[PDB]
This record gives sequence, C-alpha cells and structure tokens, in this order.
Amino acid sequence: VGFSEVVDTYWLNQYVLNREAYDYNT
Amino acid sequence: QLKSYYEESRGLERDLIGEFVKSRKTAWRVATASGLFGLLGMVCGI
Repeated sequence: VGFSEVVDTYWLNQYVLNREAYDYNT
Repeated sequence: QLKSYYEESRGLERDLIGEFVKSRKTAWRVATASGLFGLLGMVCGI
C-alpha cells in the first residue's frame, strides 16, 4: 500500500516567423 | 475402519518420529518464508 526539443523548437520558430511575416525590404 | 490397503501399508512403513521432525521442519521453513514476505513489505514501504 505504501509503495504508491531545443533544436526543433528553434527551427519551428524561425519557420513560422519567416513564413507568416512580411516586409517588402527583407 | 481402516478401509484401505494403501492406508495400512503407509501406516506400517511410515516412521512417526521422523514424520514429526519433518513436519516441524516444514513449519519452520514456512515461517521463514513469512519472514521473507514481511521484510519485502518493509523494503517496499521504505
């Protein structure tokens, strides 16, 4: 009774930010 | 009312004192197994 990501998130971030964002200049 | 050839044969061949010795040996062995289960419970609790 008593007994009881770092790398992928970077790429996912950079992908979404660049994909969704927009600036004529960049 | 023996009612059994096998019972009479076993009663002849069986040694009473040795039977008692074996019975007590089994009793102590079972008690040791019980102590083992108890110690296992203690370890599981800890």
